[PDB]
Amino acid sequence: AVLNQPSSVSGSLGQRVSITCSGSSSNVGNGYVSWYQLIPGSAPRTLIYGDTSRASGVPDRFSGSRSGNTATLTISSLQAEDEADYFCASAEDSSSNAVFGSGTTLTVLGQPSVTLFPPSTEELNGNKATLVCLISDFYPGSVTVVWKADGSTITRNVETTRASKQSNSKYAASSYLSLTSSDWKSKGSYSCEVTHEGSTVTKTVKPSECS
Amino acid sequence: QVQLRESGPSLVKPSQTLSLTCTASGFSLSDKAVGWVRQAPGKALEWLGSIDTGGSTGYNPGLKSRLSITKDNSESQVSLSVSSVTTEDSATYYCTTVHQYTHKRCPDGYAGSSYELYVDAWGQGLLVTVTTAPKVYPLSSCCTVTLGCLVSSYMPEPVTVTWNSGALKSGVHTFPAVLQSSGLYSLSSMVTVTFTCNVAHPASSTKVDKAVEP
Repeated sequence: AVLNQPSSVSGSLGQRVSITCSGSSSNVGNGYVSWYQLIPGSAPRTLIYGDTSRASGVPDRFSGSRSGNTATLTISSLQAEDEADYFCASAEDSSSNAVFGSGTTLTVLGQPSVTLFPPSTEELNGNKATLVCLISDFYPGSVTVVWKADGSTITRNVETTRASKQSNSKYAASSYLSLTSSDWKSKGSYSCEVTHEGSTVTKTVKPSECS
Repeated sequence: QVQLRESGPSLVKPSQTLSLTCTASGFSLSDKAVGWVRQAPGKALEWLGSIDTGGSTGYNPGLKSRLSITKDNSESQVSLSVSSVTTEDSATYYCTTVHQYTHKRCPDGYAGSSYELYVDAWGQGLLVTVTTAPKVYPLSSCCTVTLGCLVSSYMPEPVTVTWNSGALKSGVHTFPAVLQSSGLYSLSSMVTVTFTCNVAHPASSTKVDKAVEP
């Protein structure tokens, strides 16, 4: 089946935190736990194998330990680099069968711009148009996308992506307004008002004054 | 060095067999064991199976019926077969090297068994999603510079985006797609400063080149 983990944990920057992984006397009880770090966009990297041994290129800040039926990965001196999903694992009943943990979501607490695009001229030839508003490098990842047309707010055809972890421990997203070339020239101005911790960064394009 | 190249179809249809191939460059298949691990979109890593050097096979008991794994030393490749797939088997599949060892455990004076397995090296993961070709549109700003390259309406995931045949590696931010109500994805790949962005889609096997100017 699967191993127990808190699924969600939080700690502060530079401090110490611990992720528990607990199971039975047939899996964790035998005691050959492994630990893995999965950052979005990257491949899972192996961290600790056999309870306490660190793997290739793994600094000793990531320390594996075990107490009976509950293994524990402990991260010393937290960094933004460390936000990821950590999975434990041990073998059960055979050397050829593994079980994994639910995996917890590491959050580093103490850490403290959008370009707007008009539709391509080629796209309007099929009488279709797509407003692309690409937001990047904001933290944390909670943004409120509101499209504005001549002071009024747009509700139809709003398509926004959830926040996604970038390489720089920063969250980026995309939001798409799928319109037609007819009502794209109807309004006089279009605005992409994204809000991030109370601040509103606004990018604006006007159909006539852009060609 | 040592890498594991996963190769196979990024789309399959229900009640048919998904097959994948892992190409091993940097080590021998009669030296290391190979294991398969998949992650479902929103789930944990799921064990699938492993084949050691001596050709012996071992799978996740729940999926032993539907699974089968073989390899060819000459091609330095390992294969995987998941039969009678359903809409939940769509997942990212990782090719890995595993170290297996059955440690024995007798009393403190001198049977017993304590089993060890862990992943050594991880593949990159190709996401089989269980066809639609994309449409490419260049993007430029209204009146540093910012240039765009909008990929429009494609299924299934994923698409790989480069700029000028991998020669432009600077200032590029490829974005996560959106799941439109139509079920067609749309992602963009911005670049910030003769700029052609190359878009590929493994399912439809399409490769287009669209230059972008302001």
